[PDB]
Amino acid sequence: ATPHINAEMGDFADVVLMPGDPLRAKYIAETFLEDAREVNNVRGMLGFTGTYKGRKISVMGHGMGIPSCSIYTKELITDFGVKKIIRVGSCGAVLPHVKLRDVVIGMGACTDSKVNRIRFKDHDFAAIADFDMVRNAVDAAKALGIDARVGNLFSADLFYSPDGEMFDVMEKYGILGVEMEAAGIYGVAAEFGAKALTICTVSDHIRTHEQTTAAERQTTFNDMIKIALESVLLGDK
Amino acid sequence: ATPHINAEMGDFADVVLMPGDPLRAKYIAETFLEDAREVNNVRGMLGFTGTYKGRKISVMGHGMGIPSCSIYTKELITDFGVKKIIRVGSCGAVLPHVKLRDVVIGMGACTDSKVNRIRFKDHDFAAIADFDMVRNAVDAAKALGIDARVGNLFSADLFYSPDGEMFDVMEKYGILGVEMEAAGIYGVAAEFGAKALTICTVSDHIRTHEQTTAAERQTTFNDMIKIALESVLLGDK
Amino acid sequence: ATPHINAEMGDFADVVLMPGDPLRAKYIAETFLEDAREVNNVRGMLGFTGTYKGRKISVMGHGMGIPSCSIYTKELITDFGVKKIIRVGSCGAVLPHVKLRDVVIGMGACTDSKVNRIRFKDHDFAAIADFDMVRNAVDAAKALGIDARVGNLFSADLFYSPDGEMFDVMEKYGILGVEMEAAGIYGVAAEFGAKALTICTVSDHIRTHEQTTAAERQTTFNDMIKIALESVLLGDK
Amino acid sequence: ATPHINAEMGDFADVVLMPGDPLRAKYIAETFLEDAREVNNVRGMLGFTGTYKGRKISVMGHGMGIPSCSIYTKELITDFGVKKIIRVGSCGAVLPHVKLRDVVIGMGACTDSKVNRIRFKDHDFAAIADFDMVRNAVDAAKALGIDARVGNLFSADLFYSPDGEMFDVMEKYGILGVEMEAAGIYGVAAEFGAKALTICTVSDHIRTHEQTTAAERQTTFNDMIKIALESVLLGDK
Amino acid sequence: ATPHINAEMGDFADVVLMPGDPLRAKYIAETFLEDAREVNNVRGMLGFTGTYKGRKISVMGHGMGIPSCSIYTKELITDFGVKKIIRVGSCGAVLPHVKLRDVVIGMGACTDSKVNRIRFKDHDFAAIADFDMVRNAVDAAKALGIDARVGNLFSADLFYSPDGEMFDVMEKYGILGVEMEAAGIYGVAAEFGAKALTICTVSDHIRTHEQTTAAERQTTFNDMIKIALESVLLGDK
Amino acid sequence: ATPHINAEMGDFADVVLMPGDPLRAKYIAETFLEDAREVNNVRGMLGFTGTYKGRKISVMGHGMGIPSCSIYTKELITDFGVKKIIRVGSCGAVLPHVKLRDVVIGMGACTDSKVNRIRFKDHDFAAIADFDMVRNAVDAAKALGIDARVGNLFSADLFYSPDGEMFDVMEKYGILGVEMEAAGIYGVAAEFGAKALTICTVSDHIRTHEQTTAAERQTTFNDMIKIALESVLLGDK
Repeated sequence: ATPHINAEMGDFADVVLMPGDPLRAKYIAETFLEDAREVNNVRGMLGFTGTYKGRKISVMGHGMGIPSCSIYTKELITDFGVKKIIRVGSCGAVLPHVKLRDVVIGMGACTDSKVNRIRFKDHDFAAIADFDMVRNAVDAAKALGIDARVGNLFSADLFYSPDGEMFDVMEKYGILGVEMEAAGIYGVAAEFGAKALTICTVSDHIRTHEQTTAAERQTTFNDMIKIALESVLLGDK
Repeated sequence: ATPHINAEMGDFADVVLMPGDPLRAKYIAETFLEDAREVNNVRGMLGFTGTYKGRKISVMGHGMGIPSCSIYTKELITDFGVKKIIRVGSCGAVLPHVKLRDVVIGMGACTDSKVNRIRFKDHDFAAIADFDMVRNAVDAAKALGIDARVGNLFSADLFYSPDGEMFDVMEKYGILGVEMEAAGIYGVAAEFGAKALTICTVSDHIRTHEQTTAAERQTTFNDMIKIALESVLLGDK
Repeated sequence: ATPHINAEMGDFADVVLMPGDPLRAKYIAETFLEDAREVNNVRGMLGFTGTYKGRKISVMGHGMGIPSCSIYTKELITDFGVKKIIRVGSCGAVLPHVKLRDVVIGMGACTDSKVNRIRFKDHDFAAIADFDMVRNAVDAAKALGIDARVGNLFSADLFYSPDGEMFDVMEKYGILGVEMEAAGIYGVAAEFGAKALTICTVSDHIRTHEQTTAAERQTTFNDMIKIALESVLLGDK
Repeated sequence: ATPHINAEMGDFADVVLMPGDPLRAKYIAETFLEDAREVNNVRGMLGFTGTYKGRKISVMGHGMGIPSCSIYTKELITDFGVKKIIRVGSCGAVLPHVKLRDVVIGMGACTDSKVNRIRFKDHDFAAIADFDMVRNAVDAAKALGIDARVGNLFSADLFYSPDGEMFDVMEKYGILGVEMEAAGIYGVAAEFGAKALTICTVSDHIRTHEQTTAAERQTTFNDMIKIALESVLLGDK
Repeated sequence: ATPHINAEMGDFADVVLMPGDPLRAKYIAETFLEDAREVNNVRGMLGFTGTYKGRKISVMGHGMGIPSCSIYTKELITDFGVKKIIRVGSCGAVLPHVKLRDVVIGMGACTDSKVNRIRFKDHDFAAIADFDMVRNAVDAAKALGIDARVGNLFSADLFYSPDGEMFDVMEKYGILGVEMEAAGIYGVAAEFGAKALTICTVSDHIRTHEQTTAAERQTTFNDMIKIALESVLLGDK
Repeated sequence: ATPHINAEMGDFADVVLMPGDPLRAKYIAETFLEDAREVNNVRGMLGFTGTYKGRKISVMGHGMGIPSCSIYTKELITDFGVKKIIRVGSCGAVLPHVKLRDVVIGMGACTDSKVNRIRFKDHDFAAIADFDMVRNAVDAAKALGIDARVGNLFSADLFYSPDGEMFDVMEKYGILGVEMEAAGIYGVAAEFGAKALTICTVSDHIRTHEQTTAAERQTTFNDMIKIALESVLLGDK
């Protein structure tokens, strides 16, 4: 066991899907995985392990923010033999052409966190996903008839930022989605020699706003999970 | 409602106790509060409101890390009229004389987060608690026969820090406990004009280690909550 | 003797009150201390030792700015056995409700100095007073019928700032007074294992021109000194 | 003409390959392009335009370092209608398993330059390549039977670093090659709304002395150029 | 009058020599100036105006540290018509071949203060003296047969630095003397539109800790003053 | 030979003049030097050695930007016995009273590069020229009846800066010319133990954008070269 995961080596698959919302883990397990078994409950961060088309997959929420997801992803990698982490979540958009419910794949993640500067002697660490994982997700999306955008996310420490002007800067430099985890997950992946990818669906436009329905949201969430799961199978080849 | 709290103005008391572990909220409500009612369930962050010796109190977990607790504390203050937040949690000790199960009260909180530099034009914001809340907790502890230490916490972004030498620096400068939230809560309190306090019990010594029992841990957790609750009553005068 | 203090161990009390102006230290000794003798005059930085209600007390100027006061406080602590420093100064106010002549107690001090980043591995050190000293000062003020606000000071390196915009930021985050020393003294206290407190009277407002009389201002200054001295007597018990 | 390029719109193709050495751009044009004409010689920074398998292509040196290449890439993009830049260079390796002659594709580039912090409000901009360009290069390499590693470069400001310790850090975080330009070019591409990719061949190792033959090294260099050129043809489709 | 100087336009010469110690300003006035009158004593910061060889000259202490001297130099420049400031101070040496009592002229000044970053948008401002003044001092020293080195000073915020290793870096980069003011005075001169020079005498050795006689101190102190005063006369021609 | 210069000890004079443009080095060799021989052409970075009035002199381009010139100056110093580097460059003016074709001498150089912070433990290193060299250039200019201003340059990493407002700050602080090298050359001179000076001719105005004739360019270019060359002769005496 580790400080935040009451489990033993072997309880997790070598691939873990991670939503921020812990309630989604059980949903994913019941909706997409066969023969799922409970493998963690510490702090209510429920974790499950089962199979998707015969392939062992685990799912466990990561909580909000870089510090939270950094804890879970580190423990998974160092103590549970996890090789790949796929964060599946939502993001806010700043680009006019990026629309609600679009699927965005973070090949890179900008951040205003200090965690990577702490790792990288106060220089600029480019927080990046594993390239094959990115391409697997793009290909899996295309096979499902979904076109996904690939580029930079911005991983914010403050959901409520006092710096209103930063959204304009994000937009100028082509940021596709704003969330709060990717750069931290990518940093941990590099630190401990594993691979990661963050996929998000656009839940908000920080410009236009203009909302959606619960059924549309569930459909889109399901699409994202299908993409993530099918992408793993392509990665296995 | 707010993005992370499905409730309305009035559903929360003007004082909120916040553990990191969401499972503790329900425990606190059932163990210490009368007539408790459920007021939030979004993302499983259960929130309750009831009374302690007639005084309205709410309890809701804040999740791990500065970004997570910054979201909840902000929403509580700006949308739910919350005036005081008391984080109640655990910390790791670096000072030899600070012992397992000691109660520590963070009058200040150091941090390696960038969130306060972002707020404060890249200068040093001293992240501090409300003084009366600190003194109320000290006095409430003394009335319960518990001596509490008052000083600086260190609010870490990385539970698993690559900088081993930082613990020595923390120790040199008198840091009483290491946790992951106080500086962020204090920053939000200052940003939105409210008051906050972080109280922690020492769960680990990052030096000696040397563990405890489950019964001892529960007793100590109960002591901390009693301190927090009684401290509120002193604050009311 | 030390490089900036021509005195020997025993010449100072274990508590030293410190105004910025050495002429003001002579004022304090003459006005409040019995049997006061000058114990330093190097660089004109007058220091005195005498008694207050039978208690040995010293008072000595610290000069203007963090680097100046850091020299004197360090030397007192490491070479003259000084355990407590109480800065007694003036500050400017930025908050509408903070008025000329208010007494402000710096439980914390923000700063644009780099000195604490230098001490603390480029992270945020919360420069704090000693809690018991703060409480003693609050209680002494109450006994004298004086209101005292407890919160953050801002210790500035530049009395004449190019960044007028920083005053709006201090106001936003609730800074009670602007001065030039507290964060430096609190950093020295932490570094060398002593205790400190800064008390100021508001001598100026950013907006402004409320003004008072010389007699009233000098009365309030004296009240600050009485609070400081009486706080020592409470600590002793 | 621009301040550093004496040419007119149309003189360049919409894709430009860029080695650091202008003598190497002449080499590439002579070796791989048909009907190549020199289109720039300002400051000796030779640029050429010709065809590869009937496709219009340009090649031009970028000089050494982020500031030099930032000038040329900006001017090409804003004044010569250039849509894609492919840097073709050499890099040093720090990872044991990365060998002399390996082909490295910089999906991201780390850096100790301040240029992106200047662009991005002092936060972390993940300097990334264009994903489709990365995929085109990976696919072209595969068609040529060449292995290509995709990951982070480190773009250094100082070829002769005082900080020997930074190489251990790059190695720890998995950097595939050290060069001097990629992060700068990726920053320009993002700023001015174009697309870029850096491909390097490993010319040196930190440890070391594996060595090869001139013929083999030059063969691998040519393979990098073929990968670059063929990647364009794949993008066109 | 200004907030720290009780005097009026005309009371100061257009050139002011400034040691850190007000008592030294007094010594300089008594020893070198004719018809010297005291023009300030606010905060004990003695200032005098007299003549040297018929030339009107002032001398006034500036206290210790960048924040202190920044106050006095600013006020002199903006409110007393002062055109040139010549700091005449002491410094500690780090270079083995720099000896006690050596005269050093700071054409530039390094610093660990944040003040110039605050002025210069967090970039590197090279804090430099006025060239004509440097040259005047060099020539005067030559006419007096006094040796003088020209180069970089380092202006420290912490006389008692916790970073002993930085002295190795100063030594590496050829720093001639460590003092606490020059870089701030140079930044004020630039901000407020005047001219400045810092001359120091090596009063201690940071490595050897070695010693001097009372007689030696102020005959060399005298050499520094003579250089400063004669340099003004050259500048006048 | 070194990695960027194919030559041997003795091929270069102990003084090297360096423009950014290799073609200008060629022009200088042909115009000012007798018996000039080409000693390098690696990367097209032409270098020549000849005599000026019997004095052995070299001239070689250093390319654009701090990283480029840092490579060449280092190699010359460590492997070719070069004692003095004189940059002879162009710059853009920000001050209204600085005119096209004005000659500026950088006694200091500000910068937005991180290179000196990397050298100087993230403090402010004042990047300064050798004083004797500055004085030699001033005197030579006077003997030639050529006006020359002495002061700060600013060495930019981005010729195309996204921060237009910084030019207001440079203007405020009296920056004489904006170029891209001086601060890096000065940092190399200090690191590797040689001497350096940057002289520039104002080739454009950053505000007016105004214009010059071909004839005007290189007669003033010529004035700069004459100053540099004659300054060496003075230094030799």
